[PDB]
Amino acid sequence: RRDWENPGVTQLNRLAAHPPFASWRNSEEARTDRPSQQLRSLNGEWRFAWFPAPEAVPESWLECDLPEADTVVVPSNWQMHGYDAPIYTNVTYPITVNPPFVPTENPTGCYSLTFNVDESWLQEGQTRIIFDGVNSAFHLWCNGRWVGYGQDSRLPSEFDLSAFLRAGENRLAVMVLRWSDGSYLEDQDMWRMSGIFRDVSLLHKPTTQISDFHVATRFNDDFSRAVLEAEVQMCGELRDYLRVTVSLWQGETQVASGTAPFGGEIIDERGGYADRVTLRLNVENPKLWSAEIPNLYRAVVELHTADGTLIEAEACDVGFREVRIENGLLLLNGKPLLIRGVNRHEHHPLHGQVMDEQTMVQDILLMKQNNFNAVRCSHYPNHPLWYTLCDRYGLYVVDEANIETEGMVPMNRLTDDPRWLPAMSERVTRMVQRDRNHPSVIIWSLGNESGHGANHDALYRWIKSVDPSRPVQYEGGGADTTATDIICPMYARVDEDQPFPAVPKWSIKKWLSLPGETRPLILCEYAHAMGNSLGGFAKYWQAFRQYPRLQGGFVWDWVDQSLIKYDENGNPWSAYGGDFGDTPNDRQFCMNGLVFADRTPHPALTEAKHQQQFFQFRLSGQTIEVTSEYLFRHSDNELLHWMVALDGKPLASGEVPLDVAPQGKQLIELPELPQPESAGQLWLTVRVVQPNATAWSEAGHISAWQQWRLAENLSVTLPAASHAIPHLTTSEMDFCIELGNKRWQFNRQSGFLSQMWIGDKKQLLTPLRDQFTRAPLDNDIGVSEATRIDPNAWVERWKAAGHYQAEAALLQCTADTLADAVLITTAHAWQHQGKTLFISRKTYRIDGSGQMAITVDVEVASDTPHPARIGLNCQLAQVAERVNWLGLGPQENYPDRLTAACFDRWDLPLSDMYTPYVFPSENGLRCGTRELNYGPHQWRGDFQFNISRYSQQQLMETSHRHLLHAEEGTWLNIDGFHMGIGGDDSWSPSVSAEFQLSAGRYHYQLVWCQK
Amino acid sequence: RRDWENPGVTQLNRLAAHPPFASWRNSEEARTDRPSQQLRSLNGEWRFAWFPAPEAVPESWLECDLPEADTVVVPSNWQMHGYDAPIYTNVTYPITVNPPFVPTENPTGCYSLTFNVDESWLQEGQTRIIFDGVNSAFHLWCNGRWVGYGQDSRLPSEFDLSAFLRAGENRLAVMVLRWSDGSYLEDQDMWRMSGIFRDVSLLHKPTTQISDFHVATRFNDDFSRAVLEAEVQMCGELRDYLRVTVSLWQGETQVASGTAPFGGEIIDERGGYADRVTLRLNVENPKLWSAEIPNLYRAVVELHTADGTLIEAEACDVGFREVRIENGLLLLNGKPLLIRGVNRHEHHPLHGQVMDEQTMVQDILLMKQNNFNAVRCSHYPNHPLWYTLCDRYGLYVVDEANIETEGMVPMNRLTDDPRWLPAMSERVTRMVQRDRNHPSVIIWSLGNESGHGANHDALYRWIKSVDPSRPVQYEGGGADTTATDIICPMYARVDEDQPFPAVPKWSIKKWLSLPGETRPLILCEYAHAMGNSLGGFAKYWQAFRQYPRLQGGFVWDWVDQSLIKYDENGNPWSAYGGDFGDTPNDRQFCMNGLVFADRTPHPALTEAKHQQQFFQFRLSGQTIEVTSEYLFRHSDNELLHWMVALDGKPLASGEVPLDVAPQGKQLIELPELPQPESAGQLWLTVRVVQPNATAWSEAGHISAWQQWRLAENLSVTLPAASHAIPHLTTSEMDFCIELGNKRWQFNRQSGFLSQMWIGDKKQLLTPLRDQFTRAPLDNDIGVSEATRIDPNAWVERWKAAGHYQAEAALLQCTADTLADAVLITTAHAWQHQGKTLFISRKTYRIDGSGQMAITVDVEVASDTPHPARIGLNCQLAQVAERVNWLGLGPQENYPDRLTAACFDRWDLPLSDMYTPYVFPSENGLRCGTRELNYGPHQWRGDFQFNISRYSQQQLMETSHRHLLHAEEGTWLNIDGFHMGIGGDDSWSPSVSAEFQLSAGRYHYQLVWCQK
Ligand SMILES: [Mg+2]
Ligand SMILES: [Mg+2]
Ligand SMILES: [Mg+2]
Ligand SMILES: [Mg+2]
Ligand code: NA
Ligand code: NA
Ligand code: NA
Ligand code: NA
Ligand code: NA
Ligand code: NA
Ligand code: NA
Ligand code: NA
Repeated sequence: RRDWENPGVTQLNRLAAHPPFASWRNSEEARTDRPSQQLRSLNGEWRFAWFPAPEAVPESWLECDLPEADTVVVPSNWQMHGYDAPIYTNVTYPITVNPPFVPTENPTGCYSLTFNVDESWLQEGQTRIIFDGVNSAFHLWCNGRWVGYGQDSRLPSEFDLSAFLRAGENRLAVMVLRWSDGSYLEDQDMWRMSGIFRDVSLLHKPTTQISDFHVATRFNDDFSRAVLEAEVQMCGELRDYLRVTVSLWQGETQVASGTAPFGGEIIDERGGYADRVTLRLNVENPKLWSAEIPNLYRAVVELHTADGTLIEAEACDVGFREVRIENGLLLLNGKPLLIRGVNRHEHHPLHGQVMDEQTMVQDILLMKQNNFNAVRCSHYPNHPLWYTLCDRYGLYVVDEANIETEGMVPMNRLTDDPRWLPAMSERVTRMVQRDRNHPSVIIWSLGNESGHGANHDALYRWIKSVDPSRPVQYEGGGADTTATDIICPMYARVDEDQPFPAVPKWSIKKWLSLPGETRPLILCEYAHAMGNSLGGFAKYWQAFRQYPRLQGGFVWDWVDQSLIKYDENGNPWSAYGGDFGDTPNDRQFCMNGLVFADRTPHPALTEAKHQQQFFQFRLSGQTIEVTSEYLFRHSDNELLHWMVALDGKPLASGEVPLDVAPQGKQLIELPELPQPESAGQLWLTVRVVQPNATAWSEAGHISAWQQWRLAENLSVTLPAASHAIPHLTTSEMDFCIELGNKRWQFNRQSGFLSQMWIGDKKQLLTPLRDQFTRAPLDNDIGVSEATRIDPNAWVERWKAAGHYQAEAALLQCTADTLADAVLITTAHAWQHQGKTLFISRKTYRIDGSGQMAITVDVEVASDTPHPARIGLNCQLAQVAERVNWLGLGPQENYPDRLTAACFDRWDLPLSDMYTPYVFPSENGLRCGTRELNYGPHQWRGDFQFNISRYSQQQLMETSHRHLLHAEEGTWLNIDGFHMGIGGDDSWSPSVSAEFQLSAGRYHYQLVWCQK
Repeated sequence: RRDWENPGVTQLNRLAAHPPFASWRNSEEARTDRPSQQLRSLNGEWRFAWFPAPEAVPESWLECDLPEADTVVVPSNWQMHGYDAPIYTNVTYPITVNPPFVPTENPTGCYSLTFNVDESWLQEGQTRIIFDGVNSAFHLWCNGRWVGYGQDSRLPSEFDLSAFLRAGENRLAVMVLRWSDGSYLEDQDMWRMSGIFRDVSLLHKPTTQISDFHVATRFNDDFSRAVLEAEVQMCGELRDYLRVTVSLWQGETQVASGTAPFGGEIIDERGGYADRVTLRLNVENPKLWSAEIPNLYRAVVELHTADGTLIEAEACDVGFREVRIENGLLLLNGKPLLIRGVNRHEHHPLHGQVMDEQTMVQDILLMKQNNFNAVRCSHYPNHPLWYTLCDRYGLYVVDEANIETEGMVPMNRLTDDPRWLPAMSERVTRMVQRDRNHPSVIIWSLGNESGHGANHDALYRWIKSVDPSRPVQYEGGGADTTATDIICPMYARVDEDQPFPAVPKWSIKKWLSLPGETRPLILCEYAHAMGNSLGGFAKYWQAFRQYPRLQGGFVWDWVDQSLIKYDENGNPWSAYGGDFGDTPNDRQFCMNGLVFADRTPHPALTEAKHQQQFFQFRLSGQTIEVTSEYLFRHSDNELLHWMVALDGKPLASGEVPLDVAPQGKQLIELPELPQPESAGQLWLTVRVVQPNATAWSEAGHISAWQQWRLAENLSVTLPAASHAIPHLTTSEMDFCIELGNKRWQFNRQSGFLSQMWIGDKKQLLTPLRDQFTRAPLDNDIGVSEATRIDPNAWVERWKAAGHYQAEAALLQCTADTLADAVLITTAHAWQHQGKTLFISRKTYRIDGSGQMAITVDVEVASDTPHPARIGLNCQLAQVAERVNWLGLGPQENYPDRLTAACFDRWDLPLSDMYTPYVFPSENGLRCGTRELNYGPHQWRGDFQFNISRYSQQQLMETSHRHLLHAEEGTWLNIDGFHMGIGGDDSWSPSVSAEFQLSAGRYHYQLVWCQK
């Protein structure tokens, strides 16, 4: 038969899809959502055996346990047990593209389970087994008898076992095929794994039972009244005495209830559905559901007899909310949304694709804490609990069909093919059928990167037709096809067009206004967060706020898909593509998240938090204007704290409770701000604090902040008559400067400050030298590969230009004595294959105070690519415990990614100054720094810096953070200017022009001194 | 695996659908559409054995012939060979409704063929088998090896036998299931048969080949320039040297040609289709296709190498025409269509569902000859040649998916069920893929009577997406759902609404203007031509012509679905529902056509012919205004013949050439018309004659006619005075009147004219009495049945009122004497259970001239159902050869069905005065009769009459025409008034009110005399 190589066969004997069931035989348990005795989990310990192909499976296995099998926990991915390697491939299918066939060599997992079944279950009713997720296809046998077959790794597959079970001990046999015709529709950019990775359970239902139920909530013009309409379908024998009661609960209070016998209205010439009924309940002043306030009711549906005897009850949470597109805007409860979203794959660094509640809750909490209000299920239906959580914690969800065929050529090879219409349609219809009652689901998605074919148009219409309550979106074929209600591109930039043929990515601002275009625009994917990224994130938010039809996006993406590996010592490390022997592979491309696989944040997450704030502020005078971006709630859990500080020193602060209506404003007058005695810049900072803990945050959570510079007083104060004069000692090879117990030495042939002593202690491990490059970020690299260079990537342009191989040539090195000081002058040219790339001119002034003033004037040839940076660097001899600076922080920040950072006095352990991206690179920079303190040293000026135990050299040479090792001393990189990091996408140059070091001539100055 | 009881499996190993291929290896042949050596017929003699269930078939059969098998012709329907009975059921499924299962006793036809295959076929390329039509499902084996499976009885199932054949003799084995899950989608109203009922063929294709091609023709604003676009797809090895050449020919002249290598434009991010290519050819001044003038070009598609070697050629007929709906109208080449359509099932009285080219041609010619320009493929895709003929002869076609699930409850039960989307999808997509290059197809239909389900919306969209060139219609769920571009009701009436719940049938005039409605309206079915029907046909035509958005309709239907049976003496007779022992069944409902199963016309065909005329005329004075309803051609094969006749006495005629541009007028002045010889009504008749023969008509064909009354000179002439005086003889029992050779005998107890003599010859077999009833037509009976009376049917109403059992009561009978005559006066009451239904009052005046003048005044109780007729009747003793009359004719005509008839003197064999409707009823009436002659008799007046060898009693007691027996003498029915026959539908009263005998009081006068 070979069912797994035939798209016309997606399953056999599989029962129809439906909303979550539990078959309660008690209404109150249904109501309270408590555990049902009729729903049993079969998770736990199973028997497993791996085969290289299904043909290698012994027939004996059907009847009894193979001795060689092992005992593993289910759910699980077999790759996570070490049976075979998971594979990380992004676009390229992991198998030869020759649809619908698969390799003969097809890893087959043989699972089995011995278990008991009570006769009461068998004596009456129906017993079905449910597989929440099986990757990628499987055959099912029960007690040596074949039951059925199923495809679609992301939706449950259920089979009736009533006639196969016996009272007592029973044996289940499951054969899971790693590859199948289903794989052709599962080309998502993630680890390719396999097995029974989601829940397995048994459900007992009565013969006469509820087989499906739909809940709808329609509203009046101002949402002050609603009608809850509940359509109920049954299976089993119909009887006049049967009844259906649907009741609606607001907590313990019974809001409404209606009852009726089966038998719907006349549908057509042949009549109506005798086996369905629709109950309609009026609700006055419903408490509306939103991500701001996730008000929910409980709908209980009871199938019972006229005498009042319950047969069974099913139920669901209900959120009263209306989703609609009108006049080009996506409205929720009549208000236009602003999606602060994120795409989130189901990934566990240890369990692979197996999802648990803990994990899910932790994700949600972090999301909420970080001002995210929506998530897109990239790119398949999620584990069922996920929707229950979003419902309850409150997140807007885009539910997406498990359809991705990006590896086809062209992209819509399958989707435009009618022979693939059925398989595809099952991926769409079964999703809708299972998830349609969830209020957190506000938009349906037809899948991802599958081109645009006629199958998508058909499915788009099917959906609109069965569930008019939610818009339908799809990005394939150019982001604005006839199969999408929303213009939902991936990586379209804010102002910059990327006119690819056939599927150009217009600037989002321009897209909205193309001739005849009227739909809302919400990026299904944007701001690719791979490595040190999210450069230019603010640019998106400023546009979203400015343009009404620009309604947000889903950042790509939530968490890094790194897996855990263990070294010889049994120490764990983060592995990516290729690390399991998987090949071909896509290396680090599986790590694009805002958090690390273990949920620790990347620094970009804080930039996201800030841009996504729900309160905007404006300062005028002593007047702060706060404006609420909430659409439904009042700021009833917020207070504004403010503080004024002069150069980090706090002068005043206070607090005012916030009282702002959704969309409203509040003016706050600050109190008389006494002057201040000392030159310096006064800075005002405000933060919004939630005095109370919520279901997703603790008392004291800071939900937003802002800063402004206030008065500044320039120091006009002339220093003081230096106690002594520095002495210059000139030799053939060095200019030596002595002052107190301090010495500086300048090598006359190199032209660099080669050594500095404090007492008889050398302070440097390497001379202080100009530096123009950085260990390349993911964004600098893009797709470039040693074996296949992308000459357009930044990294490649810099290498070729000789930037990383350039050699300093001394053009001049003089020393002069001034009245109270010693002055050294240097000039150096950096050349490559006869071309002058850069010229650096410096002055060093050492005065009687022992401060060393460095002035740097740099020239950059116009025709060379813009450099990654323009600074100096050195390896200090010293290693100190803390880093203290007065600048932007506390976390890592870059030119195009520094809005969330605040100007203050920060102090941290040196380790917090290094960001452990899995794929090492330039990291840990802090910009806008006026003062830096490390050990006895102090540097002052206006610069950006990074300090760590790793040289740029080591970083650029190391592929996994676990292989890095602390060098001797501390590497200090101090930049007059640094290039932005970009992140619009990570496969093409994405650093905005205003962030490129293209001025041609650069000036910076710094004072090094001892503290 | 029981594939036939799973809608999830509709085929196994079947090849993709595609336009007709022939794989010519010679271009000139492809060009002239000559036979191809690569396309061979397997039709002819096969081996066949019948089994009661698939489980009864022996395995031996796979390997060798069953000795018991018979040798039969293929294609055929096995029921047609007497192996089992064909079943005639209309809506109710012939099997228990329990999807997707079917009965265990499932008639199985085991067919086989041993045939030869030449090595040349096998040395290279691909050899596939093609089954054009297998009802309902089948498994296929070749040389004992299983090949695949197929469903959908109306489309070709193709399999690659390449790996299964050997040079020389080969053996196929086909197991055909009568019932399958596919049967659930095949509930059309027609006989339920089975077998390999369409051609079987074998096609050889090279390995590198043309796998599909779509032809599109697009035009400039005025249709003076077109672009022919041909998208070509290949399978097999791509090489740079491959090319596609597409050439377009008009007859023997090459219009254009173009070549390119494969490689289509970039479609998306992954690129384009390397295996496709689109050639675009400019056509200046194309000759446009239409049903008025079916100009065709030939497109030839060559696959070959750049060095010029041909690999293979395919081709098709191309008709340049655009179909579009705009501003509410369906336009063809920019002009609004007026559809003169008919529904046509594939039926042969002998061959059952096997269609041959002779039969098809015959159908087409008759249709064309009767002013039809369009056909609907009710309700499934037709035999391929049908389209080719429609292309070439010129008829607009509606191609419809083989989806009808009427017997479900409610009707959309399967169509709204996503589990059935797949099965449905293949029925729609495979049709389009096969029929999309035929110009004759102007509209696609999603099927028939399957309610309205979400599957419909999806498919509707799919088609819109894949072939934008033609509108999509579908009547289900109410005729105006979102799954149709055209309001296409079935049996909606002209002025009368039928406001059924959920799916009302509004008057079509009212339908167009419902709030918000703007679509065009074309009835998918109207004017149910069952038996003596088509009453009110002209009312649709008047509406069609007056209202622009009323674009016509498809009459139901073309031919009766009667089957031939043989009597004990081998004499053939027309059978219908229940005649094969089939039960349950729908009796005569399978006979609704304009023509008998043998193609002989029923009388209503002429009605349709006249109403559907392409020329409209008006008369003013001596001036005839001819208007053309052609949209495209000038009247270039037309001349007008006119004639003026006085009381059928010709006075003058002439002929004028017609020269009318489409939609234009022509004014023709008739010549001075001399004054006429005497009293009477002059009548003008004009006729459009085509002097030259056409592909579909003979020289001399009359395509249109019309009449007008001209001057009438009333007779003021007082006749010469009887040179005699009738003698009366009063007896207790009788009043006798004598005059020469004649004698009249009037029964004094009955009050009726009981006998008449001429010489010694008695004139009557039964007395002359009033008649108020008719042998009920199909429309009078509707769905009423003995076992399930339908009290609203006119027949029931009459029966229930006692109309058929009413007995005459003599109220009065007197003989009076005048100077010149004898006057007999009578009066009778017809009653039923004390109710006086009708009162008849008359006078008979016999005078010196031998004429018997009869005067009748009838009263009808206001509260009794309106009687079928009001007249007299008698069985004449004579049986004469001819029937001559001055009235409407010559064909049978009724009040609501007489517009096509013409007033003139007619003379037919008495046998032509009987209409052999298979289900016997009142028939043969001729209206507006002023004089009737038969045998020695003459009757004059103004009436309607019928004359035959069958009494009404007999017609009304006989079920099949073949059982009628001529009675002694000749039955005469002379009516003053007669009820219309109706026909809007045949299951509810459909006689319009102006055609009901509701006046309460009626008067009529007849003169009887000797010819
Ligand atoms: Mg399959
Ligand atoms: Mg992808
Ligand atoms: Mg099937
Ligand atoms: Mg029907
Ligand atoms: Na916006
Ligand atoms: Na990725
Ligand atoms: Na507050
Ligand atoms: Na690195
Ligand atoms: Na019209
Ligand atoms: Na019928
Ligand atoms: Na003419
Ligand atoms: Na009859």
